[PDB]
Amino acid sequence: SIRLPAHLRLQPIYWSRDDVAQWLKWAENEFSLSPIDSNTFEMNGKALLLLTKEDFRYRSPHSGDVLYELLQHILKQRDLEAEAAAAEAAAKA
Amino acid sequence: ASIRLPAHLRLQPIYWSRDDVAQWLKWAENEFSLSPIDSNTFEMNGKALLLLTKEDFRYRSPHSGDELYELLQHILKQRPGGGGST
Amino acid sequence: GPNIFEMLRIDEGLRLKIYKDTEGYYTIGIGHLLTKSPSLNAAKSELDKAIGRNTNGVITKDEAEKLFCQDVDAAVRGILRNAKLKPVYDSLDCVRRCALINMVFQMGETGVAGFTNSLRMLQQKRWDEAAVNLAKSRWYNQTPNRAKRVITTFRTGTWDAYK
Ligand SMILES: [N+]
Repeated sequence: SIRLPAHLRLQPIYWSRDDVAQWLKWAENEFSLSPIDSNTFEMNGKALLLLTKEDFRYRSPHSGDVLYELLQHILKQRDLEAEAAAAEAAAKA
Repeated sequence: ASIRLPAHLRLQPIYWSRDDVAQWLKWAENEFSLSPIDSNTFEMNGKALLLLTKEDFRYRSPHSGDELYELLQHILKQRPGGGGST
Repeated sequence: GPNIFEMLRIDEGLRLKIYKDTEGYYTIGIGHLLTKSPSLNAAKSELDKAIGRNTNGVITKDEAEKLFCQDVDAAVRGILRNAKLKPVYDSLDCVRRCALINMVFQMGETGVAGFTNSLRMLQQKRWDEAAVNLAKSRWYNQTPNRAKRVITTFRTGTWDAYK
């Protein structure tokens, strides 16, 4: 299972630049990746989401694909939570 | 067959350290007569390894990547059950 | 929902532009009149005073909601000002309060107050008897569509006739 730090459990589009940086530090240790420099992703989450897998690979040759697929997994689980809260809000109202 | 299974690694890749991933590649190369795989092709643990797509395996290992992916899937099929990755 | 807005969105309906109801007079939003002059000349002028701005309308979806809510407020004030209606209304819970407002939107404060027997039966927590009573009225005959749901709401005390 993937358990994010509780402060990062928001949809990545709302991630600050700092949130992005904390995501990388967490991912590095969680996935035993080669050290990721702090300034490889100088952007907020809504910028991060515009990047392609190729972009991740150019920025992080060692871990880019892992970081990209991690993001896809995060996006997926948030999307599910969004439609679980959506179906229930319509169920009450 | 089938078996096709590492003897000194856990059969649950989610527990594999970065070192365990390197030994799995080393075992794989020998067991399957593959072209030599550089140890630093998957600088990551088993959790990270399970996030990669077949395409990502191929990018990291043009000669053996698809083989290694299907090998990883084979290991997950037997034994049960998860994980993975939620 | 279900709520008070949904009730009259089904019964009296929300239409946008100016339309004519089941009678002939002009109605905008949800059952708002309009409209003392026999033409679309002064039904076009009193709306400038009502909305706060101008022209024709054609009004926005949200302005009609405000318009509706101001009229619900007008209904409630009229009910509480009425000596024959207030004592009935004050004993009712909010689900059944909506039903009495529903009736006022249609036939008006003074029209509803004529249902003496049915109002007293609603006051004394006597739901089914008022439900059989209201069913045998002139209002029930004209539109059995709207009436069945208002009655069901009075009896059960729930929004079921809309869910
Ligand atoms: N994988």
